[PDB]
Amino acid sequence: FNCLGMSNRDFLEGATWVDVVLEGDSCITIMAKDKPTIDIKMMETEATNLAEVRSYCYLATVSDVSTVSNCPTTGEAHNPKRAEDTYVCKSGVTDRGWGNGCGLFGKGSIDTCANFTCSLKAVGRMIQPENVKYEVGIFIHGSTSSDTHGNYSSQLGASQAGRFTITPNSPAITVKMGDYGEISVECEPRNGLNTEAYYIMSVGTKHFLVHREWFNDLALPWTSPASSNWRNREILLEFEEPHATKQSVVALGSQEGALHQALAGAVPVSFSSSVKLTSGHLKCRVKMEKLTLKGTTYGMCTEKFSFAKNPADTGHSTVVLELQYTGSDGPCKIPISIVASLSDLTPIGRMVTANPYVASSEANAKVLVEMEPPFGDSYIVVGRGDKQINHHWHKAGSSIGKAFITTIKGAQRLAALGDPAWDFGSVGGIFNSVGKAVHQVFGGAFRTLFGGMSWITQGLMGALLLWMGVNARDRSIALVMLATGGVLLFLATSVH
Amino acid sequence: FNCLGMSNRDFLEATWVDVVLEGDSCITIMAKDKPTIDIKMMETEATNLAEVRSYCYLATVSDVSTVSNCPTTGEAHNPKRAEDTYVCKSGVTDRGWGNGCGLFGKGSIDTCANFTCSLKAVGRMIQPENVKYEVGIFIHGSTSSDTHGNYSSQLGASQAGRFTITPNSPAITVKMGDYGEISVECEPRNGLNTEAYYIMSVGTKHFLVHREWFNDLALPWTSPASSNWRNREILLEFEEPHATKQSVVALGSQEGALHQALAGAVPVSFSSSVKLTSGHLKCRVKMEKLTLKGTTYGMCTEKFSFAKNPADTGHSTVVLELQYTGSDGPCKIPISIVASLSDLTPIGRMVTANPYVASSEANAKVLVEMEPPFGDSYIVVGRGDKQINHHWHKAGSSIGKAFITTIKGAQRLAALGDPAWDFGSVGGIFNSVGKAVHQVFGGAFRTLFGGMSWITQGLMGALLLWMGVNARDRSIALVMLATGGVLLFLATSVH
Amino acid sequence: FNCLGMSNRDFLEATWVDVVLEGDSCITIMAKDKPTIDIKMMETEATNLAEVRSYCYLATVSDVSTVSNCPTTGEAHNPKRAEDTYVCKSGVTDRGWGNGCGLFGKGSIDTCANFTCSLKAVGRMIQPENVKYEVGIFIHGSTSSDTHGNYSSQLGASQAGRFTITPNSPAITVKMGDYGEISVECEPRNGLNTEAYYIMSVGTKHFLVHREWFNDLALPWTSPASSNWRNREILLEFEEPHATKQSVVALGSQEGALHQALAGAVPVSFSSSVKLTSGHLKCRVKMEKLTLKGTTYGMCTEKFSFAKNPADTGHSTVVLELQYTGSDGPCKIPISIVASLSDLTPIGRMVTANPYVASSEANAKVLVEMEPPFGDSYIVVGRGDKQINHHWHKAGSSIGKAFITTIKGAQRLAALGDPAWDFGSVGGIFNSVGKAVHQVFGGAFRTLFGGMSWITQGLMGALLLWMGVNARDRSIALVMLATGGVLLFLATSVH
Amino acid sequence: SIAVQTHGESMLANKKDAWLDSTKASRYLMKTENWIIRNPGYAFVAVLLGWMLGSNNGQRVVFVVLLLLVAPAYS
Amino acid sequence: SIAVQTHGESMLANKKDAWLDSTKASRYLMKTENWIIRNPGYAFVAVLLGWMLGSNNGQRVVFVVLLLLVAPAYS
Amino acid sequence: SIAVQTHGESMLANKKDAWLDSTKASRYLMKTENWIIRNPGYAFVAVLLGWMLGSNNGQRVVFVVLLLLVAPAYS
Ligand SMILES: CCCCCCCCCCCCCCCCCC(=O)O[C@@H](COC(=O)CCCCCCCCCCCCCCC)COP(=O)(O)OCC[N+](C)(C)C
Ligand SMILES: CCCCCCCCCCCCCCCCCC(=O)O[C@@H](COC(=O)CCCCCCCCCCCCCCC)COP(=O)(O)OCC[N+](C)(C)C
Ligand SMILES: CCCCCCCCCCCCCCCCCC(=O)O[C@@H](COC(=O)CCCCCCCCCCCCCCC)COP(=O)(O)OCC[N+](C)(C)C
Ligand SMILES: CCCCCCCCCCCCCCCCCC(=O)N[C@@H](COP(=O)(O)OCC[N+](C)(C)C)[C@H](C)O
Ligand SMILES: CCCCCCCCCCCCCCCCCC(=O)N[C@@H](COP(=O)(O)OCC[N+](C)(C)C)[C@H](C)O
Ligand SMILES: CCCCCCCCCCCCCCCCCC(=O)N[C@@H](COP(=O)(O)OCC[N+](C)(C)C)[C@H](C)O
Ligand SMILES: *[C@@H]1O[C@H](CO)[C@@H](O)[C@H](O)[C@H]1NC(C)=O
Ligand SMILES: *[C@@H]1O[C@H](CO)[C@@H](O)[C@H](O)[C@H]1NC(C)=O
Ligand SMILES: *[C@@H]1O[C@H](CO)[C@@H](O)[C@H](O)[C@H]1NC(C)=O
Ligand SMILES: *[C@@H]1O[C@H](CO)[C@@H](O)[C@H](O)[C@H]1NC(C)=O
Ligand SMILES: *[C@@H]1O[C@H](CO)[C@@H](O)[C@H](O)[C@H]1NC(C)=O
Repeated sequence: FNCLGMSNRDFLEGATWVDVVLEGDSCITIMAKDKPTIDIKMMETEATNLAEVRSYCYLATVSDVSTVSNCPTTGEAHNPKRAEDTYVCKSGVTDRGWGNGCGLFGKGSIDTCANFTCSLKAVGRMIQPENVKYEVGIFIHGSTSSDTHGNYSSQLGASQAGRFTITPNSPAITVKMGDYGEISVECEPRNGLNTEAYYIMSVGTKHFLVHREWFNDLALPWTSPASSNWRNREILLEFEEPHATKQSVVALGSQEGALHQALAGAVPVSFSSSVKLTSGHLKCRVKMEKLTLKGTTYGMCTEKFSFAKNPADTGHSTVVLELQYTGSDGPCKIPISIVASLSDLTPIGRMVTANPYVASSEANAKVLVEMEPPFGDSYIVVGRGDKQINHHWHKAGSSIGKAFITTIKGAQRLAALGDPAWDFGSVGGIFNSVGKAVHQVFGGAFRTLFGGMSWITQGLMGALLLWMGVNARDRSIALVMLATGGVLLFLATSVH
Repeated sequence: FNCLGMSNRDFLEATWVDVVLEGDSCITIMAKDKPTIDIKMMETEATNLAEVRSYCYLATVSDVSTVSNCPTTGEAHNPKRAEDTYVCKSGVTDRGWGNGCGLFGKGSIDTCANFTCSLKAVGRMIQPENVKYEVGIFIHGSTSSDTHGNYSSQLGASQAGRFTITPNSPAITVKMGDYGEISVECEPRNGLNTEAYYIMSVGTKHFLVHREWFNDLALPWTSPASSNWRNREILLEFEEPHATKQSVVALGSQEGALHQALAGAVPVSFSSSVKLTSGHLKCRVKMEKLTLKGTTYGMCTEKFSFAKNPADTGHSTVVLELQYTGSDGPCKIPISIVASLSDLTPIGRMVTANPYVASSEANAKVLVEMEPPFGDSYIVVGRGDKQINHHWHKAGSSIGKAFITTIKGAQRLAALGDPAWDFGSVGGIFNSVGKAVHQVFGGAFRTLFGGMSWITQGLMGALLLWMGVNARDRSIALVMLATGGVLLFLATSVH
Repeated sequence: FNCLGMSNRDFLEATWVDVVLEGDSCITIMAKDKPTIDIKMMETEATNLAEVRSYCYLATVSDVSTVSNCPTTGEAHNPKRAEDTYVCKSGVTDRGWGNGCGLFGKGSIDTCANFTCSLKAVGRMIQPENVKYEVGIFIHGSTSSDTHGNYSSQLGASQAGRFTITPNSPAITVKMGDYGEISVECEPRNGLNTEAYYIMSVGTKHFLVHREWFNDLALPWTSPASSNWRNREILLEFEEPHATKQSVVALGSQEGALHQALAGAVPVSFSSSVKLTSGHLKCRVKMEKLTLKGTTYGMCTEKFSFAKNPADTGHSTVVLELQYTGSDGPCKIPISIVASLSDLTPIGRMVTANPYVASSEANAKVLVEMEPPFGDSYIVVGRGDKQINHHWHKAGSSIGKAFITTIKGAQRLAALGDPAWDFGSVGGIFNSVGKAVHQVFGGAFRTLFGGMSWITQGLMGALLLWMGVNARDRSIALVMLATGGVLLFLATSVH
Repeated sequence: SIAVQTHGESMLANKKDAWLDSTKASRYLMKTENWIIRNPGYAFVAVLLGWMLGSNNGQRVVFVVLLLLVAPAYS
Repeated sequence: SIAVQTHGESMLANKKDAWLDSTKASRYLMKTENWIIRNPGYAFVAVLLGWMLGSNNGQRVVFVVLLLLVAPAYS
Repeated sequence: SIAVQTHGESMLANKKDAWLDSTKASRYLMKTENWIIRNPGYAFVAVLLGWMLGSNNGQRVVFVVLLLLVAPAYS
């Protein structure tokens, strides 16, 4: 629900609503002017009523083996066990003569049948769209300590957080956040997990989210959901060198390890009577027109503060600290700011804790304050006069470097989500409305031509496209190949 | 020891002959004035096998532990890292004020899990001096059809010999009664390339695998009687660092994957000694002390009857089993193949050198094999009014015979390599220059196209034909066409 | 805390001034209507150190075992290779019937020796929030000679302040009695780049060392509190094998070689916390609340004498000590520097601004120090019969002094880099844009020649000068000449 | 992965069938043709590309086949 | 077999690691590098065949690379 | 640690002498001494190759110094 000690979160400036794409294990903080800063995150997604679509055998067993033999030129041997369904049969041919049995020399046909039993099977199930169940957490910053910022048994008890379920039946929900008002969100669970290009494959106790084509293409003996007879059983059987009267059959060993190797790249889920996975995305739209500030008329705290917990970098060019307040007065605003220097005390930074305050009247209160300073040397100032306490902070980056980082984050977000990435922080407008519509056609033209391809193959194909485009003429086909080769290399390096 | 009823049978024609006993093949030798010979390698046995390496294809994880660390301490160290049977990995998780750290970022974790191996695939190696070949030798004397394959009786007739060829006994001469002596000298060391093979055991299945393939195999492995495994993380998955406890899961049994990797290996038996019915063995067969009987019994005069009617053997030879009714001692059998019942001159070749009733008992059965010519002939048994005439048609022609023997020669060159020039060889100069050229060409060919499977051989050969046709130098074109033809032959021949 | 007798002193000149408090230097501020200010960084400290890595430089080998395998019977696997405190190596040795083997060739051996670290060098990291700079500030009031340097008197006179500057308290104001308030506001994060250093404790010696050099050391090492060493085979030597027992010897103490590798590392003191005396600190000092002393007393009436003759501080300032015979309470001293005794116009600016006698007791010694102009001058105390004079010659010239100032500024620019532009800075557009253009070409040059040494720098500077003076293009022949000049400057800087 | 690395044709002379000879033709081609059937667009783009960087009909088909074989391998 | 027909990267938008992400770089190239290392002679013939097919240097090196790639994969 | 891994000049603003600053001149050039002294013939041959690898008279000096510095550093 809350994203402070989380590696990857995005920041979104505000005007009455904004649509976001809650990703797997990331979070979003939405800063707006004259609004409480709020964080929203998709904690997990779930399936509940899964129906079997297939089974695959990976440990088969041969029970009894028979060989019907015919003399040379007598025709083809026919084992009567070909009329029974649980028997796998194959026709071979063995040398026959006077020493073997028969009155003619040459290649006599034999028919060998072995009883097929399946010991262990991998079960592939599917998800109906009306059963996906997203868990979503929303939290208002408010006035928290460090031992309650992520508890949610205190955030819920202070009307500052909520976990709620998004279902295709009920794509929208409102949360009462106390004096902050109401926060609403309507999502797109149907446009969430594709749920029509995936199966849930269970191998023993390991459950995976596999593609439908891949699951359909396994070279293993398979069967219908309720059925018992198998097809393509000969994959797990070996008929050795033929013998006139007794040719043996061996079942191959368990393919569970080979299946696990094949599952490389699948997404492990945790099927415990209900599929639970913490990946994918969910596109939502949050309304905060009913979200208001709390305690607009507290006033400033008078007595001195302290750094109860030193300022710490959070990794997103943001700082967090915790102030202990000696004042025994009631709720009051915290006089805290980021300045370029302790002379010329004007604020230069923006604070994401949204007008902090000391929510209690009991003394020795502890308040977590979390703010984003600018690049270079800054001072965190709280208090005034003799009570003013200060802290020197330094931010290492630069604006152009941050622009490059944001550019590559956006490029790989387009890679991750494709078209829904154009709905990340959008406020409408023709620019996004046409960017989505052109990314759709370009993605189709790119996916019919380079889908189902690994990073090495696409990297080499892109390198060849660069070579060709440099040697290309007419300057019109050149740039197309340059763009495609750039994209293929970006994709090939985006995962290493 | 004799080959009647084998689909792989060869025929050979100053006093010794160089043969290559193959795995399931047989050799028939018909000399100028000698009895017909059947020689065959039957079984190869290796007796003392030394373990080299054991691969684990099934592992289990017992006890998983994790130690977390803050970004202010560096990497973590799990105490169980100092225990032999534990596999440990260093992962990285997210840390902040919520977990209990002082700073935000990435903290280090170290996770150790127990590693017990359940099933190991043992590999063993062959010592050349422990290699035994089993060789069967037989002389076409006087046998019935059921006796023709019985060693307990051919030994009593002094018409057969089963002997073991080893490096310490490379040459054996076997008594053959009234036919004389037949000898062989063989080089077992050149037979089975023990320096390039292993005996992998996967449960109750044993194979003969290349050493280079066995060594490169990617599984946890241990030395003989060591019980300390290496590269165990191949059968392990460390997943989803959790900053409290990370789950580690062993992968499934690799036995099915192992059998899929073994696709191409030669299965063998293993009952404290590896048995093998493939491979070859070069021998030199000495007939100088071998001869025909030297006396003739005199024609059998009673009536003959076919106990088993003439049957084709599939090798352009016709076999039948006569039954002699009379009991007038050993006697010579009147039997021949003629062009017509007017000119009774024999025309074919007699595989049974001089058929005769060995015993002096009524209803004695005798198996006779002939080599009739292509076309129409007659099997004539007896003379006068006891004569039996059996019309026999041998389909085919000598041109087709030559073509099929050329194909067999090419296949022997492919499967046997250089010893193919030692087959039916009598030390000719042509064989020596051909063999010497074959080493220098099949070294260069093999060092380049040695690891190629049939499909890539076919593609490479087709490309070479194309390039040689488009080649202009007229000498790079010749050699490129030659190599491309070899590649197409090796690709198509095994299908 | 005090600045006289320093040999590294700087002089500066509308309400604040930006200074860099170099570790072994001092700054004297001489404003218009303000007392003279002595500001210096005395020592940097670090209290909480966390280990990151321990390098072994003295190991011990105790129990050596060698197992051997025949030339083609597998690879030897020592049982103790299961144990973790053992370093194991596999070698090859000559083997034959002379040796226990049955085959002649290269047999295999596995040797394992127990490893034990005796002495380790521990690397700790400094958290930036535990860094504190100790800063001394001093007002040039009335001091004697024995007191000008005694802190327990200047504090007793409300005349000096010695304070701690941390990231949690980057600014502070010092009470200075009748002089008002001096305030300072610093940047305790840019001073010591704790992100690029480690404290290595080898023996009882402690060093401030670079991170990359520490991480490139070739020695056995552990993570903190781990004792699971790695690269243990650096400290061990395996002699020639013997197939039954091999010798393993630990190389001697690497303490000496470690000291040699530390050439250039900065020695520190780490008894219970790290105390550095080098470094730099960037502070703005503001004087708006600093007032000239409110004085109600007049000139001294009795005689003065040189209690200590004028002396030359190495920075073109004189210092002397006067003796007051009178006992008329506090009184201001009529001391001046003039060009000639017939015209007593004061011309040398005073550094001990408004000198005076403090106590009412006679025989008071008063230290007065001054900045006379170049050439000849006279120090005059009193008037008439009570007048005392002292001739003083200041050798040098302003035109020459500009050269020394420029070279000292260049040395500061080399030593400080970018913060050198904040030295003596008061706002400014040229100064800020110079700092900005020094950001670029400061790291642009660094990424090309940061890791070089002085001799490498000099050879590169000479080669760039050669190519530039030959270069046809005037655009490229100026940048290359500039790099050649700066590289030779940085080479000669160490001398 | 062990199953991917396969013991090929044994150098031992053998007038019989090896361990898995029923799959000798399939095992080297099944995944390639399967991937092609799932990715027709790559087949078309590879055919188009082999014409670009060739120099005659002889060596354009070679490029086309080389691309059509190199992509199903290495996925 | 089924190990060669690997699943590949998941279309799902993920930021954890997939099932066997520790082999995302290895498994594709392990067989090829082993085959090249253990058949070093084929490198020469591929080099010469590419240098003879290619009209120009770039075409030559492209031929060589695809030749060095398609042989260890189908063998 | 291996003494060729020399810490070198520190980037810290310092005014004392660092560890073993009496040897700054020696430790970076002492090894080239006691090697040129023991191998004058190499100096002769290096001058000879410098005079023949340099088209320009201003290239010969650079080559000669480069050789006379690079050989002793790697023994
Ligand atoms: C004289 C005028 C010249 C005008 C030149 C204009 C050139 C502009 C071309 C810019 C194109 C850059 C687009 C790059 C975006 C890459 C996004 C990405 O990550 O890749 C996408 C797809 O990327 C694309 O296909 C982007 C479009 C292709 C490039 C378009 C080139 C158009 C060239 C126009 C030339 C005009 C010339 C006019 C001359 C007069 C991934 O696939 P998704 O569909 O998102 O699905 C995600 C799932 N999976 C990871 C499994 C793939
Ligand atoms: C007259 C005009 C002048 C021009 C004359 C040109 C002469 C050209 C002659 C070319 C001869 C090429 C010979 C190639 C021999 C390759 C043999 C080889 O690869 O050996 C294989 C066996 O391969 C063969 O049997 C291939 C035989 C190919 C023979 C090709 C002969 C081509 C003759 C060309 C005639 C030139 C006509 C001249 C007129 C213009 C055995 O391998 P081993 O390593 O010993 O054992 C392992 C066995 N195995 C690989 C099968 C797993
Ligand atoms: C024609 C138009 C007019 C152009 C006017 C150009 C004026 C440029 C004047 C540049 C003077 C630079 C003097 C630098 C003195 C500083 C001391 C020094 O040389 O040492 C520097 C040398 O390093 C530098 O190169 C940075 C100094 C600034 C260099 C700025 C050069 C600008 C040249 C501009 C060229 C003008 C082109 C005009 C085109 C028409 C060390 O600094 P760092 O690298 O930060 O320290 C770390 C290294 N160490 C541990 C050893 C201390
Ligand atoms: C006659 C003259 C003709 C002129 C022709 C003009 C042609 C111009 C073509 C330029 C195309 C460039 C496209 C790529 C730009 C970088 C975008 C990026 O990847 N960066 C995005 C990522 O943002 P997010 O990931 O936060 O949100 C995601 C939502 N979003 C993607 C909608 C913003 C932004 C800047 O940070
Ligand atoms: C104007 C220019 C004129 C140009 C003239 C052109 C002439 C071309 C003639 C080429 C004929 C080559 C035929 C070679 C076939 C080889 C296959 C083979 O080995 N077969 C052998 C018999 O096979 P074996 O089973 O006994 O094997 C063992 C035989 N060995 C020991 C001899 C190897 C014979 C040759 O078929
Ligand atoms: C045909 C027309 C031809 C005309 C061409 C004329 C060209 C002559 C111009 C020469 C100007 C050179 C001045 C710059 C070099 C000296 C740099 C230096 O380091 N020196 C500084 C001493 O500063 P500090 O370190 O004391 O204080 C700190 C102050 N700081 C951080 C700003 C340096 C000053 C400037 O000297
Ligand atoms: C054959 O297998 C079936 C299950 O597949 C089993 O029920 C039956 O008992 C088996 N029959 C024999 C003869 O083993
Ligand atoms: C939250 O705080 C309550 C006390 O109000 C405590 O009982 C609970 O364990 C805390 N939960 C977490 C996750 O810290
Ligand atoms: C071989 O002949 C013996 C002796 O007559 C007979 O007892 C036995 O049954 C035969 N054995 C075989 C192999 O058929
Ligand atoms: C081996 O060394 C370890 C420490 O590394 C020590 O504790 C142990 O006593 C030694 N083993 C022997 C020789 O018993
Ligand atoms: C400083 O002066 C005090 C007077 O209280 C004296 O006792 C002490 O000896 C002096 N200290 C030093 C360091 O000289």
